[PDB]
Amino acid sequence: ADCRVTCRFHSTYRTRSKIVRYKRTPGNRLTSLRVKKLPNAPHCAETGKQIHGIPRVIPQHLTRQQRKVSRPYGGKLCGSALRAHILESFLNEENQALREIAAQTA
Amino acid sequence: PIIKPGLVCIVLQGRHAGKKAVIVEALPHNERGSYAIVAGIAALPRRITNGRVRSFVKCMNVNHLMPTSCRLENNYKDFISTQTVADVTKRREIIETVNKDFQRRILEHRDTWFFTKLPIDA
Amino acid sequence: PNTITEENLMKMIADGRGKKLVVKSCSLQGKVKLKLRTAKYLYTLTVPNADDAKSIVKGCKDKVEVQYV
Amino acid sequence: GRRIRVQRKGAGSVFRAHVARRLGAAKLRANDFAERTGSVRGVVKAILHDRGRGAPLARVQFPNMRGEGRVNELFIAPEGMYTGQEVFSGNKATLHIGNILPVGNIPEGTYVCNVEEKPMDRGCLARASGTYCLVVAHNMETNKTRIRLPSGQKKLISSKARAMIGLVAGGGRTDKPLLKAGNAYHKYKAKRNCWPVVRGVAMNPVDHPHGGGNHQHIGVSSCVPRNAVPGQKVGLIAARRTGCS
Amino acid sequence: NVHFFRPKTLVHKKAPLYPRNPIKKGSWDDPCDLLRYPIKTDENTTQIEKNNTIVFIVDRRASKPEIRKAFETVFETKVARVNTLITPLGLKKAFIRLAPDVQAMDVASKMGL
Amino acid sequence: QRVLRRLLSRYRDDEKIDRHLYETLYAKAKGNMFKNKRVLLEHIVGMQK
Amino acid sequence: TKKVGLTGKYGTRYGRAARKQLLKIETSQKAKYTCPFCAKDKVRRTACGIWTCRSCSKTMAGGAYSLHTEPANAARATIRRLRLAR
RNA sequence: GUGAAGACCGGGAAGGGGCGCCCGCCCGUCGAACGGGGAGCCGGCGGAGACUCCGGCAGGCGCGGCCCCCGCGGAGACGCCCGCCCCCCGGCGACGCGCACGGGGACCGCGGCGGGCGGCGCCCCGGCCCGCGAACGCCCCGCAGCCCCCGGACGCCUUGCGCGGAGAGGGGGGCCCGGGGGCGGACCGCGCGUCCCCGGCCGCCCCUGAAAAGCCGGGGGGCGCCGGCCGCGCGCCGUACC
Repeated sequence: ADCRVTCRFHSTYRTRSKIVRYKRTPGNRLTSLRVKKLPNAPHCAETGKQIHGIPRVIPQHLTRQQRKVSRPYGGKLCGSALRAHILESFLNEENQALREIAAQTA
Repeated sequence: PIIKPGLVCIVLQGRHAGKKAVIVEALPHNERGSYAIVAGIAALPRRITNGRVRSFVKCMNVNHLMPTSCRLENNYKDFISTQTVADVTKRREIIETVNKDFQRRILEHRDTWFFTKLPIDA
Repeated sequence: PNTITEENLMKMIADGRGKKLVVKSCSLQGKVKLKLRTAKYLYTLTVPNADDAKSIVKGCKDKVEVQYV
Repeated sequence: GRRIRVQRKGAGSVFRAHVARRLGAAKLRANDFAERTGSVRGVVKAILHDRGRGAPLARVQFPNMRGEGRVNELFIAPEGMYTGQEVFSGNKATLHIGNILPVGNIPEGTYVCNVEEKPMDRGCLARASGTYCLVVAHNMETNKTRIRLPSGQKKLISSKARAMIGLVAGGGRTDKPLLKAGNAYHKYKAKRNCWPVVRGVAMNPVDHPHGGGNHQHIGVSSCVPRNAVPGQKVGLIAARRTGCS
Repeated sequence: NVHFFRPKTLVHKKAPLYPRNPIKKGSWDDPCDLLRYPIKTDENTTQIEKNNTIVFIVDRRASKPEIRKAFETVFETKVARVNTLITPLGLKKAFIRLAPDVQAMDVASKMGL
Repeated sequence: QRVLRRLLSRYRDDEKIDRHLYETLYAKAKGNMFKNKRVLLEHIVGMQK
Repeated sequence: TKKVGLTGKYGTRYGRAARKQLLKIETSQKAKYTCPFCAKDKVRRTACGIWTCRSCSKTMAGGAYSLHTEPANAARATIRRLRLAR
């Protein structure tokens, strides 16, 4: 009939942390259950996009395998950024090799 | 026609990204597109020392590799094959043969570029 | 408060680690709720028929204190 | 006998800059042996907004010449700087927008921004939106250069002073009418407590020199001498002339 | 580095020529002095009967490990948990739950409670 | 709009209408030409004939 | 719908001069410009001087109400000629 | 540093940490019982107390014992039984407002059935009340979004849009999703709304909407960890009532 719910926190001030979802308990009473802020997943250093593969849970409670991605530069970068960094390093070395080294020969 | 057996390429996608790799076979272009069997270096010999070279054999998509000028003449067609590597088991022995063949080449101061690491810097 | 998947896993916990108090429960009515308590969690195996449940309890012996409700 | 608002403003209570959430102090990269000898290189990582500045700032990463890391600098963005641009800096820098070159090295007629008045000052002139300076003349006997300041005054500065090629981005910002008093409240909340502005004529004799009579008049000439003491230097100061023309 | 830093001098141990505190004496952490008086209420008779808990007024400066160690030392009986409140009237009051093996009514009887 | 777009997509998926007819009809649905599902369906019968 | 196209928000307020000036500047501020880098008309303004391509994904410094400005177009052109000379 | 002082002002100062040996300019164990933060739920019990007691059921963080001991799979996106320090490079913490639009939860409502009532001069299968399922562990699903592979286009789509030779459509996949379902912990259907949270947008600014502890990746170096299991521990203060 009435479902007031009162408050489950030290202070009533409803900040982003103090938000509560409501469920019915096994004893037929309404329970404020705190809904915590979902932290974001790691985001790529370049690009700024979310890195794929890591769940949005704090990395403290995410084991080691679930907080990692199997690639070189797996968590710092996404694949496309790494594919571009690799190519720059190969292409740039070869630019000195086919320009400055080719100039030494010619 | 750049893709050729005997061609060093840099893996640009995958767990083996940024690693050099030599093509043992250029696969028939199929519905899956163009793949190639590449035998490369997963972990370089070792650090400064005063030990061994891990290797990978896999059918990578040619569109995930960068053709480089570097050469290499590893026969490999004798053991590495489409039926081999695809077969689970037997392939581990071919990785072990390639590991040794590479360690031999480092110890004779051979193929320095293939056995050197590309310096990706973030 | 998980479910012990398959009786062998329920048995490997019996000898290797702790089975503390088991509660063989008859209810669904008649399906047997075998609630093994280990220090970390309470694991439940529901057997569809009682004869199997007595055989599962008979598989265990003096290793685990057994209660019935 | 009340201290006037200009007198109160110097104390800084309630009248200091609203510096919160400001990105930092924008300046050129400090001069180092690498710049004096040749050119360093920085990628542009972010073009951002500073709270009171009407011009974008820029985050450019530079190799740490002293050690092993990457040093990030805050640069007034010249118009045309794009993310991923190569900003070179130094005495061997090429003439492209964003590059920092010593002023002597810059050919004449080049619009320049964030110019140093004295060498090694990391930027002092030409920093506001759209504003620029111009290379005018190089005296290779005095090693000095004439720069046309944004006000049109011309200043001899050492040829070893550094400036960024280009003109500050944000051009044409003041063209738009503020239109609303709220549009202006937002402009000044980001800057300082300088608004709303009350006229002395409205005020009482104790609050202001223009003060208060029966008919809201200034009562004496607005023009005040250059040596008028603190509370009296209110109005037009040392006016060479007055009036529209 | 380019920084001149103070250069690693010896740093000695304090060696007082006379003892600053000669006789070592004092404190309030006597096991018998931390425990003050057990509180007799009808409400608390039920607590030793069902919750195996004896409630004691203790010294305000006593941490819960101290209340446990001294109950164990003075009454010679194990303790499972101590829950402590400083009372509105200023005195700490510890609810001490004797271990499941120990029976509180026996300890209360020996206490005289 | 959802009712009209669903019917039009279903017809394009079923290949009853061609890719260009779907887009011409899709655009006229945004333009208010069809008052209801029946009006769109009749228009399609004349359009297909 | 007629003379005051985007300045209808203001209503009968602020006077004709301000509304006419706003109509030129506000149309320019809200416009879509071509990315120099990706050559697609998806550059839009995030803040005064900050213009971001929504396809190229590149942020470029620009005029407060236009990606490029008349003084700046002159400056790039003078710089190229002077750079070609030196 | 300065002032007769009381006192006021302040980087230019031989300002620390490891380890018995290198590294290192230079402050905040100040400031928030509304911000950040490692982790709590249900059922009961008292004259006065409960996220606090008690019973269950979990979770976090350390510490000791005991065992084990170093990478694989995928074409890729990534998937899996998971290593540490030092220096760098990052990430999370970490964030504006608004119209809409969708998706969840709680509430509400309407039916059926099952259990109780009340009224009744007439009618009444038409009135009232009750029918409960938490944190948490798994396994599966989850729009939009973001990525992969094939391949090479006048198409694909929203309420509004938007998108595509810098790769659309199509066909197959990956990832994230404060969520739902199943099984544990332990009455069934259907609906329009209300509130709250969220999602992808789109709009807006001469306004661009905190930080740091703490935690964690990655590169390079140096080292070898790590896991599993079983015990144990968790101190200090606030807690009545208005």
